[PDB]
Amino acid sequence: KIMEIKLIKGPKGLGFSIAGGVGNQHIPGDNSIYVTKIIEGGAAHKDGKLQIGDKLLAVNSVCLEEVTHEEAVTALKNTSDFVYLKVAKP
Amino acid sequence: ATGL
Repeated sequence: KIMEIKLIKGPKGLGFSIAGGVGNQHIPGDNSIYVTKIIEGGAAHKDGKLQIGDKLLAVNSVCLEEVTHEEAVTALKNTSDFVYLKVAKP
Repeated sequence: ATGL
């Protein structure tokens, strides 16, 4: 089940960590980017939609499927205050 | 993992 998440980055940034990526599989066979910690009262947390275990599919139509950890991190660090996430739930 |  794919969902849309729209965020406003805060003073602690977006408020979550990721893993995975081509060459850094978080789950064997799966090169995807996964959300691994949602941080207390950060942006992601206040909004409430994003969940530990969520696959990230996109950020601002920069595509996060089959990319490297650092390609994903780059794209997520290269964001304004306005952040759109497309995710797939388990 | 990478904090964002």
